[PDB]
Amino acid sequence: MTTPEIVTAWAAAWTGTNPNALGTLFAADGTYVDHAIGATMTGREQISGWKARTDAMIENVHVTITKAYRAGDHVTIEAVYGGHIKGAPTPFAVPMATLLRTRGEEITSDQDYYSLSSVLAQSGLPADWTP
Amino acid sequence: TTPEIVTAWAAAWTGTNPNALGTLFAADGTYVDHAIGATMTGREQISGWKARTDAMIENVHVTITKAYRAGDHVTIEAVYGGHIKGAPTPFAVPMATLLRTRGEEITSDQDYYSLSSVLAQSGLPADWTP
Ligand SMILES: [Cl-]
Ligand SMILES: [Cl-]
Ligand SMILES: [Cl-]
Ligand SMILES: [Cl-]
Ligand SMILES: [Cl-]
Ligand SMILES: [Cl-]
Ligand SMILES: [Cl-]
Repeated sequence: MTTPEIVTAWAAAWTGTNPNALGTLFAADGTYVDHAIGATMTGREQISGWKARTDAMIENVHVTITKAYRAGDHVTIEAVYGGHIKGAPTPFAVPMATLLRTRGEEITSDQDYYSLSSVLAQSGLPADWTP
Repeated sequence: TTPEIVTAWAAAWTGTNPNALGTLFAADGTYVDHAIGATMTGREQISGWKARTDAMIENVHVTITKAYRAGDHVTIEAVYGGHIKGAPTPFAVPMATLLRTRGEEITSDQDYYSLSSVLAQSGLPADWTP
């Protein structure tokens, strides 16, 4: 029912145009893993850099919260991730599952899962497409 | 502490009995595999998804890394492994499974994992389909 503020902040950081708004949420040794793409970042500079890299490749990145729920230091997010890969025929929107581990307000771990096949198919890109 | 429903779900996926998976679900329960894009509703179809998976993949096994419950919601961090029949090599990948429960029954299961990692580990092309 009630969405944790950290979830709202995470979505706003991904939907905005400010890489540091994402990185600042993370611990100094915090990790970020995108399992769909297979990218791994550690620390705020690299994590803010992942928002920057994503924006460089994808226009109009936006993340909306479907629902979220906390169990102790763990937060689960069901979201929709959308955008338009620059140069691709069409945009995409897919469900995503994000698992956070937190310490107070700080994020120590973020894992993102979503269907890369669905992203590419919606986008009109080949199934084996790479940037 | 891992919920018993999580242990049961892993044992169903790791075993050789399709009905052990389906019996865990409500009559109108849903199962979505986002990596492959498959949707099933009801125990017969859900059991059938275990059968279909086993027909395509040898030694399917699911191990629990950690799991947690928030109300009627359970999150599972697991490792999903097996060997796609005919592929050069086996695979093992992390998976995130989101359950919605009612008592012991599962009303919704969503599975997420990297299909690109599955295929790459397996020695299959990136645009490989059955
Ligand atoms: Cl909730
Ligand atoms: Cl909810
Ligand atoms: Cl994924
Ligand atoms: Cl834990
Ligand atoms: Cl826990
Ligand atoms: Cl997925
Ligand atoms: Cl995927």
